[PDB]
Amino acid sequence: YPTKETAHWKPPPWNDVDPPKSNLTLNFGPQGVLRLVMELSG
Amino acid sequence: SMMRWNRERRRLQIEDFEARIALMPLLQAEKDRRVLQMLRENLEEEATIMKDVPGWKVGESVFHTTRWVTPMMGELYGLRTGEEILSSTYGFIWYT
Amino acid sequence: MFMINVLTLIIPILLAVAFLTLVERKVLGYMQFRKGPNVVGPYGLLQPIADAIKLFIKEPLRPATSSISMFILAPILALTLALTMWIPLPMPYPLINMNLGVLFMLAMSSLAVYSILWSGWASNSKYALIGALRAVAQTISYEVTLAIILLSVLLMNGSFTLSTLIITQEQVWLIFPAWPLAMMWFISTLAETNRAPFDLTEGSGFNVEYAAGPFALFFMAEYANIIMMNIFTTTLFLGAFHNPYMPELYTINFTIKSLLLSITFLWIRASYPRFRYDQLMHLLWKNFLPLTLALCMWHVSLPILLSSIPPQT
Amino acid sequence: MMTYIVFILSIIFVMGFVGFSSKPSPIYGGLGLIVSGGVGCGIVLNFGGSFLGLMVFLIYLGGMMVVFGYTTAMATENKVVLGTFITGLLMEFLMVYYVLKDKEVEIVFKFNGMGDWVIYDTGDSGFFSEEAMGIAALYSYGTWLVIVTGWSLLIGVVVIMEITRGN
Amino acid sequence: VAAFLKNVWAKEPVLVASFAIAGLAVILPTLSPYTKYSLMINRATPYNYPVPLRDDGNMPDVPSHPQDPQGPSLEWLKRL
Amino acid sequence: PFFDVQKKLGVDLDHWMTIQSAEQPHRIPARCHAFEKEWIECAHGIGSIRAEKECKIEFEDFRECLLRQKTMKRLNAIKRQRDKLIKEGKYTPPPHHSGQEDLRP
Amino acid sequence: MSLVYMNIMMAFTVSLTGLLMYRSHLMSSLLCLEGMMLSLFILATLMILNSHFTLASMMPIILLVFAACEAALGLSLLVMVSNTYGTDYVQNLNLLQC
Amino acid sequence: MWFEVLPGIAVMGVCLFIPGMATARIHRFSNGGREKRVAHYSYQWYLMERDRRVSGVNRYYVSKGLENID
Amino acid sequence: PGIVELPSLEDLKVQEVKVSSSVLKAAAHHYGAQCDKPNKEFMLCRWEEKDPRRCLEEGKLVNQCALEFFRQIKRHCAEPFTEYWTCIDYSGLQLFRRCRKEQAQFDKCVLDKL
Amino acid sequence: MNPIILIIILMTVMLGTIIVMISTHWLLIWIGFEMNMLAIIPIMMKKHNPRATEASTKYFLTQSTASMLLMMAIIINLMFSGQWTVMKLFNPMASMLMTMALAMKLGMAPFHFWVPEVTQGIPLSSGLILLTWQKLAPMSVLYQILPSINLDLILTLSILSITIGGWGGLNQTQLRKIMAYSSIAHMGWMTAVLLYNPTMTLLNLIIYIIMTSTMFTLFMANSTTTTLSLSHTWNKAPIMTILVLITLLSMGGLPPLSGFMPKWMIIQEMTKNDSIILPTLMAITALLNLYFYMRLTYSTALTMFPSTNNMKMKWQFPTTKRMTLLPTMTVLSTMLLPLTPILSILE
Amino acid sequence: MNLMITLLTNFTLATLLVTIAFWLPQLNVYSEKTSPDPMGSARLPFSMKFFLVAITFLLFDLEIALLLPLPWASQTTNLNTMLTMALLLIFLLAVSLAYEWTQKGLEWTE
Ligand SMILES: CCCCCCCCCCCCCCCCCC(=O)OC[C@H](COP(=O)(O)OCCN)OC(=O)CCCCCCCCCCCCCCCCC
Ligand SMILES: CCCCCCCCCCCCCCCCCC(=O)OC[C@H](COP(=O)(O)OCCN)OC(=O)CCCCCCCCCCCCCCCCC
Ligand SMILES: CCCCCCCCCCCCCCCCCC(=O)OC[C@H](COP(=O)(O)OCCN)OC(=O)CCCCCCCCCCCCCCCCC
Ligand SMILES: CCCCCCCCCCCCCCCCCC(=O)OC[C@H](COP(=O)(O)OCCN)OC(=O)CCCCCCCCCCCCCCCCC
Repeated sequence: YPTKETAHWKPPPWNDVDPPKSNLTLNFGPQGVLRLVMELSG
Repeated sequence: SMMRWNRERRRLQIEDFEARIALMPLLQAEKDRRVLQMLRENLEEEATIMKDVPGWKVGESVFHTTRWVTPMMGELYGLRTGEEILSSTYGFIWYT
Repeated sequence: MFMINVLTLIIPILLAVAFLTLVERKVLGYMQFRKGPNVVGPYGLLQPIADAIKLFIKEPLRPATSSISMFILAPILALTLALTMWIPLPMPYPLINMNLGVLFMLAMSSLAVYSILWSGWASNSKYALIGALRAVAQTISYEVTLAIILLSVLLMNGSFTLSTLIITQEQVWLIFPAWPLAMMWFISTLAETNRAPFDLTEGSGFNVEYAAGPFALFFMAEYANIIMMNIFTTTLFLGAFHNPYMPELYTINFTIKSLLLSITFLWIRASYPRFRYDQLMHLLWKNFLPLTLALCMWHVSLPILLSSIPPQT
Repeated sequence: MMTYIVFILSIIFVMGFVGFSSKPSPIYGGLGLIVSGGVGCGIVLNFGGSFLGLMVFLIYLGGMMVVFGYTTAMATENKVVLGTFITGLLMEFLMVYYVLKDKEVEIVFKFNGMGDWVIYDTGDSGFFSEEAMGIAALYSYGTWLVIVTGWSLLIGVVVIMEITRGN
Repeated sequence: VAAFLKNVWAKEPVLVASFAIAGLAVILPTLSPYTKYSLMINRATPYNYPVPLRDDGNMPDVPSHPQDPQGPSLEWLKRL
Repeated sequence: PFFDVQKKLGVDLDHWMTIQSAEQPHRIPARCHAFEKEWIECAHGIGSIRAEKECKIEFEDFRECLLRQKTMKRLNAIKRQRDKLIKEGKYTPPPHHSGQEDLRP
Repeated sequence: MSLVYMNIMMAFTVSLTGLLMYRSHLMSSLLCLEGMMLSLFILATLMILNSHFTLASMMPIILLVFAACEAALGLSLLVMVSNTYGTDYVQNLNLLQC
Repeated sequence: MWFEVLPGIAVMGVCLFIPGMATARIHRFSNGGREKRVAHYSYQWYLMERDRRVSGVNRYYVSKGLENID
Repeated sequence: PGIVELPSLEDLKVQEVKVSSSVLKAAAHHYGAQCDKPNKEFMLCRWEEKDPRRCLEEGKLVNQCALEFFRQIKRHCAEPFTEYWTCIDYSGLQLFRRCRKEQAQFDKCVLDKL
Repeated sequence: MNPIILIIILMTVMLGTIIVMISTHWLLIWIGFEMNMLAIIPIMMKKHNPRATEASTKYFLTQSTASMLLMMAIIINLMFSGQWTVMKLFNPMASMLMTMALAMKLGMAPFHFWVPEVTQGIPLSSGLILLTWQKLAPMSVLYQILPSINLDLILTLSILSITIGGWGGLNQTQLRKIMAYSSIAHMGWMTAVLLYNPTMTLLNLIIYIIMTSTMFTLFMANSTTTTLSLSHTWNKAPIMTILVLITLLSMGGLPPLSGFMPKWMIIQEMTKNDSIILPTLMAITALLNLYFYMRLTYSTALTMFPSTNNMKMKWQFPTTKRMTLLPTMTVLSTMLLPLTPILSILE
Repeated sequence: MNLMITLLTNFTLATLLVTIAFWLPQLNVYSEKTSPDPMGSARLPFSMKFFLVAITFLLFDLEIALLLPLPWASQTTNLNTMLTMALLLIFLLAVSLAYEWTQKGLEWTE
């Protein structure tokens, strides 16, 4: 029975699964000398 | 080496515990006279204090039995000053 | 009178921490075929004083911290736990002769990771927070084997009392029944204190957003923990002869053994490369902990099969 | 004044609970719970529970609050906080003022107004801590308790590795 | 049983030593002639007071004085 | 339901931590061992409905041993009357209640 | 009864009302839950030491072990929630209203 | 050469020697020329309080021998 | 309820054993051998009556035989027993094992003379 | 999940419930509840979607709050009684706290606010475990402490559970929220008769577990989680529509079905004790439960909702699901009212 | 009491040296500098593996907490039961470690 309160409720997906809706980037700067721009996965 | 020395340590422990067991009846008699001294003192001073209060009976046991109940810490050191209170109630715990 | 005893404990702790830096730089000097500091004092004796007066007049580095309160409370807790580990230590008489001194030292050393964690929170950087979490994971990893090695030794003591651990070791050192626990204990105390080959904080640190004053405070808390773990290891495994009419024999003897053990820390950081982070995690969880559980079962069942259960008192 | 040391530590305990239960942030909430754990541990230590107090410092503040801070460090990063703080603080000081001017209060149950030193035992336990021997009897007497607690911790390991896998 | 054990002692010596020490700790208290003496000492350490019995008149196996010859003794513990 | 497996099998899984009067390590008694033993031996087997109104005095003595409400109330009364007499000056404490007399043993 | 039991019961009810009134986070709710456990520990310890009921001295250790395993389970749930939504706010956990 | 590390080691060893020697001398100074009475257990504390009561001058470390009985 | 029935202060007066704990622990095994029967009457009466008010006279007999024991030590072996309890009295934990030769001298003098 | 691990975890859930049942010590009751929750958390997170982690988080918070209230009730019992026997409680405040804690573990109203969310977020097998097996431990503890349960508190909880479980299931089209509000209403019925004659509490428990296991087994055999997907079952297998017809008519309390048995014996045992207004209000409120059961039967069994074309492919494949005890449970949940004096075996 | 005075003195000296180390170079003005790290502006990535080793520490710490009364439990009269349950607790700690091992829980921080 749709009221004003429960009016924006859409039904859940059929498999009870909602969509999920990255990785770290390290810029090892010059602080011999070398600037490494890493991309790490843990 | 630890076998020989821990067996010798258990023999020394038994000797010290039996020294305690040999001393225990004298310490028990002195402790019983100590607590009966303190309870008789609290009874006599409750008699000389609680004359103003109506309906008060001095020495009135809060228990319904006639069995000896081991006296509470406040039942012994109630009417005594704060130094004796602290020495008896946190003396062992605060000792180093 | 007791305040005199507290001060004569905790001021020579600070002086020994100060001159440990001189001992370390000299001894790592000669092990690296060079000389240590010998310009400042007569053979360098004025070097920790110069270094202390330098580090206490350097500019505050001033990050606009996420937390000012934890930026204050991390060195306070670091020095406080660094100095309260020393008060149950029997040498030959302890300051606070408590019934549970071993478990007290284990508890107050378990609390020492909050300086690392709060000093990672107080800095605004994400990378300092990551490094602080790596250091906390390292220290809490090795606390497990501290606890189990400590329990496995105290099954030969009978109690948690530190002063009974001299009585235990009159006929022989307790490294002779427990040398695998001794060597794993030594590496575990080496890996608690972020000491080489386990010093990945030296390989960027976690507390680099402190001033040089508070850097000296964390530094002296770390060296107080180093001298403390070595004195506690000397009491625990290499305990000495105690004559009750001359306490100075046990004091000379544990001091000589504790200096040799702290110099063994200095001689181990000057010999080996650093472990990789997962390699010291491997060294703990897959190498020390199976042996520590196996020797814990062995040290439970051994005073029962030899009729040598130690006394409680 | 010194005869009320357990009461003073209990007041600091309640003040810390109003401090972090008003929830300023999980970081300062953990800080308030660590201060509260230390002072409640002091309450335990002043009754002769030395081993249970060191269980607090080694296990509670040593493992569990370390893991709570370790998770707060990597899974999260006013007027109502301070108002609810002074609400709880003034209600606690009203209770203490009542029970000290009156020596008897009843919020839900009746409470004494003297020091809780009065309720101790006047004896000696010989050559053993009774709390230590009661914990030492976890192995000889408490066999079923040790069985179900070890099974619960093994199942805890299995459950954590299941639900924290993503697959 | 002989080549597998040499193979695992070449690959993983830490775990082989761990399982061997754990197996010794499990089996060896059941094979020992000294496991009885631990029990005999722990039941002969006097933590409590040996509360005396009222002499009812028929007790030939309870002493009347501690130095009397009847009663349990600790000759075996002094000697071992 | 209460499936009494521990009595059907006759194993003691948790009957031993159940009461204070049970078998203790090193025969250490509780502070209210005798009170609880008397309440249990009074109210045993007669069921709870008769036990709550026929062993009322033993249970009141045991609860009063546990919480000591009447005892602390009595000591509050005595100390309050004594403080009134000290403040009015109508009473003075003897030297064995000020600590001047070299206690007994 | 004793005066310290007032403070420890009031501490449990304070951390209860902290748990029963969320502000923003789930971690603050877990900290309120473990404050509740801590107050239960201290209260059980004071009763068990005060009565000299010796065999219950092992009971607060069992309480601490079980509820710390419970707290580890809750931290794991919070970590999965934080992996899903980036934060640990409770207003992200409202997908089961319909 | 190598024996120059020994002045710093000597100063550090004296600074580690000071607290143990100091607490030994303070425990003998504040206890009548004896060791501090160790009371880990309540029976030891009961005997120590008994010494403090029988000593007369309210110090557990004042011993009263057979000169105190008749 | 009832009035608790306490003995008066004259009823509790007795000659005390006014010696230290190290003096007691040094002479302890000879005490437990020689003062057997009143000590065991007192502890049997103490565990059976479950009341110190019903045990005061046995406690006085204990406190009498203890003083008789120390009188008989004082008349014949004062100096070796003093040399022994001083050595027991030095230690913190009051060890017996630090004091074997003084114990041997006291045991020899007691076995010969008493 | 690994099948060895899943068997171990289910044995741990069962072991926790058995430890609550068979033990005489309050700490072991609390250990059984802790072990039960600790082991049931992965059964909800078997599918690894954010709805199940949200459901597990809400379940954790409610059951942990109830566990802490339960331990506080135990500790106040130790204050006022000095002992640990699982028997009557010796304080009305401890009785209130333990009744509140067990009401939170049962999900009885006004603590009912977790049961449809946690039931909806998780699959049908874990929902079956939640709505049947997790009722056995708190109802056993309530069976053991009934000499101390406050009358007005448990009756307020019972009628409030019945009314809110009646009005909650009317608006629902999801099947699992219908079963959760069914659970709230039936726990109200079970705890209403607890202080009068708790054998009828055990009877209502057993008949409810049989009916709920029948309905969840039918929902698993048809793989339906909504009303509108349940409504295609006549075009797939009409015998399942017949079984959900007779079982949903059973659960509302229609004779001659055995779901009339529990509420009729409850009404019978509350009229002995001079309560007449209360079982009449309870019976009249149960008509709302029967109303949304009739709505489910209208959508499934009595009419034929239009299906789609792809049902023609599912016509060709037989059901290879292990429908465990589904004919046995469906027979026991419908035709057991001629065996109504069987309830004496529960005495 | 000696212990509380000692804790107070240690905390006071620590707070004193912190106050000196924060307020001794506040005499030094030196400048009012503006002063505007590897990563630039990324949010803290969560690492699952650090949390797994934290919970592994917590559960093994609880098993250690169960193991801590063993030096006192050795003094019991029931030694067969005590030895069985001590070996059983250390064996459950080993089983927890082996399940942590073989299901790849101790990986990449081994
Ligand atoms: C348990 C043991 C603990 C020991 C801890 C301390 C270890 C180190 C001890 C001291 C070592 C040697 C000290 C002397 C170093 C050299 C000082 C010196 O000679 O300085 C010369 C300098 C300039 O002289 P000037 O007159 O200008 O030159 C023209 C000369 N024709 O003139 C000056 O610099 C002025 C004079 C300064 C004197 C400083 C002395 C050193 C102070 C160190 C601090 C610690 C002191 C001891 C504390 C513990 C004992 C209480
Ligand atoms: C972030 C906050 C601020 C951080 C910086 C400052 C705090 C951190 C550093 C200090 C930590 C304090 C820890 C205090 C308790 C330590 C445990 C303890 O006291 O154990 C020793 C002893 C047990 O041994 P035992 O021999 O049985 O006792 C003598 C009787 N025979 O027990 C005793 O001897 C008992 C003596 C009496 C009771 C002592 C209680 C001390 C006060 C309680 C803690 C106060 C601080 C609270 C916060 C701490 C940090 C979490
Ligand atoms: C009954 C006594 C108690 C027994 C159980 C408790 C043991 C106490 C010590 C605690 C150990 C905790 C951890 C145990 C985990 C065992 C599983 C394991 O580690 O398997 C992996 C390993 C190969 O390693 P991998 O898979 O490559 O992993 C990377 C590391 N290199 O695989 C291997 O290395 C193979 C391991 C299995 C074979 C070991 C054989 C040892 C034989 C020793 C001599 C006989 C001793 C008698 C008792 C034997 C008991 C098995
Ligand atoms: C006083 C009372 C004392 C106690 C007495 C006994 C009480 C009984 C309480 C019953 C509780 C039932 C709990 C749920 C079933 C337990 C077994 C289990 O875990 O089954 C789940 C399992 C998972 O299989 P899976 O492939 O994962 O399915 C989903 C994805 N396809 O497998 C499945 O999902 C298979 C599908 C069918 C499952 C049907 C299970 C029916 C169980 C109830 C039988 C009838 C009740 C017994 C008699 C009355 C007892 C009160």
